[PDB]
Amino acid sequence: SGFRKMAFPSGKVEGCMVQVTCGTTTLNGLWLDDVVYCPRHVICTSEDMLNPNYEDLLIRKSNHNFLVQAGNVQLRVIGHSMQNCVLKLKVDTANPKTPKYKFVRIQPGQTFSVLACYNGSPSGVYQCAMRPNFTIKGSFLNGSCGSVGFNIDYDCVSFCYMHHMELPTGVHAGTDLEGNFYGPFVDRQTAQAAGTDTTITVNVLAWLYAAVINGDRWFLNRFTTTLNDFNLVAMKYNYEPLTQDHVDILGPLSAQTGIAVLDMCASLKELLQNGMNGRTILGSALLEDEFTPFDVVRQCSG
Amino acid sequence: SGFRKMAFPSGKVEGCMVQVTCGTTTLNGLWLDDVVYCPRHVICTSEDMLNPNYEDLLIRKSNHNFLVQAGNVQLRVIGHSMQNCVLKLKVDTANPKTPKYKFVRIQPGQTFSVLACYNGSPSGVYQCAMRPNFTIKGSFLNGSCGSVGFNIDYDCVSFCYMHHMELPTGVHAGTDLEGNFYGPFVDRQTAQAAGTDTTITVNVLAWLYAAVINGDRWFLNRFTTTLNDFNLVAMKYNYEPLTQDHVDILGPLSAQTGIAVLDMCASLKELLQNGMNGRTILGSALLEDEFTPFDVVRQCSG
Ligand SMILES: N#Cc1ccccc1C[C@@H](N)C(=O)N[C@H](Cc1ccc(Cl)cc1Cl)C(=O)N[C@H](CC(=O)NCCCc1cccnc1)Cc1ccc(F)cc1
Ligand SMILES: N#Cc1ccccc1C[C@@H](N)C(=O)N[C@H](Cc1ccc(Cl)cc1Cl)C(=O)N[C@H](CC(=O)NCCCc1cccnc1)Cc1ccc(F)cc1
Ligand SMILES: [Cl-]
Ligand SMILES: [Cl-]
Ligand SMILES: [Cl-]
Ligand SMILES: [Cl-]
Ligand code: NA
Ligand code: NA
Repeated sequence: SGFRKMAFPSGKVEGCMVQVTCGTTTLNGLWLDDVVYCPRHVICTSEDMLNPNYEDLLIRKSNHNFLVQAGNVQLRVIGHSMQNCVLKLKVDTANPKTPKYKFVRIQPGQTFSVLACYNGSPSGVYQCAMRPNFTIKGSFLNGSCGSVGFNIDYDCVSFCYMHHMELPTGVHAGTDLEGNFYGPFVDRQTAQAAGTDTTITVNVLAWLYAAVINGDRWFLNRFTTTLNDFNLVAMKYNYEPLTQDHVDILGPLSAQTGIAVLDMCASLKELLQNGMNGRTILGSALLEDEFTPFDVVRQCSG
Repeated sequence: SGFRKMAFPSGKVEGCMVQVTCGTTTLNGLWLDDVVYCPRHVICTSEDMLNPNYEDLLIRKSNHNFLVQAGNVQLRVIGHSMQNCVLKLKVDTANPKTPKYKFVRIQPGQTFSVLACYNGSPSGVYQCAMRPNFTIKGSFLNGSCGSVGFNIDYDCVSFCYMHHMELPTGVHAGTDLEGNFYGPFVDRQTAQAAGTDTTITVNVLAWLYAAVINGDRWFLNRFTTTLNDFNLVAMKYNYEPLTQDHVDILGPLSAQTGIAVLDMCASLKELLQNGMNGRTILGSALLEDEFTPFDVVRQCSG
């Protein structure tokens, strides 16, 4: 029993974290086989950051300009390139701790584990969702850029996020591991605003099913609703529209609990319209949207 | 910026997790050097569980009765003993992945990271506090017994919890790594009730300081209170008494934010008496008590 924000075990990613230094700029890199991946803005000075031309800055770099440290052993760089917003440094040593891995670009509403690192050294692990506005609400300090987000499936690490910057609002933006930003953001030190955010409806419903599986039932009701009438209430409360695909994804949880998806939507509708009136769900006094249906199935009983 | 429930990187503990089997009973064990540690009730059958005499059951065991698997390699047991409620199995191979480590018995209100494991294989990591009633509100399914809780300080793993059982209320009980239960519990399959729980006051205050550090200030006020008058309100809301030692521990956070501890207590008093009135603190609509002052300092900016 019980339900917790749960990260993947981080060991396989810990063995890949390194430190990349260019002059006075140091951030984290990811060492897989003989390649180190890190944010390309490591080649920027504090002056270059307002509006860099990265093609210019990179062509002016030498391999010996890059200081790569794994633990306390320096890795010699033998080649460098740029793929979108990530720098790729070829090193002369393949990482002996390289896990089985994939790079994947995720959709908003999907979750991943973040290994927050400083100077190539892991400090903590936590669970994040990609917000509908392509930011993440992370916990990051100066020096954390280059930390990665990931999922694990049967000892294969699927890397999906590399951290690039904190916005003026204190939320966080970055790329997939091929250097493409999530959202409209760019890697320059200017004030960038994210789009207006929305609540991840399919995830809230997943989490209501988690609660039922764990014995919370006080919010259920005898009513049901149609998809259309539910979405009318969803739009009013800044919730993402619920699609038929979302309904089908919630199939397994619906079947395990015996509660039709549209039955659960009537509960959510009532919770949005009336609040909780002091009660809690899975220890929360608000509706939680950073658990996917997959997260719930993974953590909850069969 | 940002504030998340944050676990320690779990890699060093992942390399120690094994599987221990006695007949039809399998749980998780911890392999450090040439010793495997696991709950002693692995030597119980489903019948023995109502009221075992463990001295009896253990003296009837042979080394070859214990099946210990690390990954897919079987470890041969060469000796066994019992220390309180933990079984100790000497194996012929020292764990090459053994980290620097300590065993520590923690106080209620302290937090630790849990590596939830099934059949010797890690599945997830999350943060827990030891409740004042010596339970933890974990996330555990059948097969998780033997999973450990831990803190990490400069590459030393301080193991503090081994999981032994879920109570009828769905909360969780276990021991330190020398086999002493936290709280009054015993390892037999009977319905055991925990004492009435209380909220960890010093931790709530730490978390209010985290919020200030992160820019949440709406709950502050110009008032202050004495320790005695605060504790009068604390008792009324089932909060632990705040001690002078708690005040002194909150010193660093108080100094960083410029907010006297007893100033912050006046905010907590007002929050207890009036609620939040729909507002949130660090994304929470209730007062959070599973972050210690140390957790806040570790995660927040200087
Ligand atoms: N994580 C992280 C992090 C956090 C703090 C310091 C450092 C780092 C890592 C570090 N690497 C990095 O992100 N630095 C970028 C600057 C930057 C570097 C490189 C690139 Cl490519 C792009 C950018 Cl924008 C950075 O300083 N952002 C600040 C961070 C900041 O002051 N928050 C205060 C929010 C306060 C707040 C809280 C709650 C509600 N409301 C407001 C915001 C900002 C300001 C002016 C800009 F014009 C652009 C961005
Ligand atoms: N984690 C975990 C876990 C969870 C589920 C299954 C298995 C395990 C691991 C496993 N190893 C283990 O804990 N099994 C013990 C039995 C046991 C084994 C060994 C020892 Cl030494 C002591 C005990 Cl008590 C176990 O089944 N407990 C159940 C678990 C249970 O039904 N919860 C339902 C709660 C429902 C609920 C939810 C919310 C609010 N209200 C109620 C509760 C219980 C029942 C009768 C007893 F008489 C004693 C304990
Ligand atoms: Cl060169
Ligand atoms: Cl680009
Ligand atoms: Cl023997
Ligand atoms: Cl005992
Ligand atoms: Na977590
Ligand atoms: Na966590």
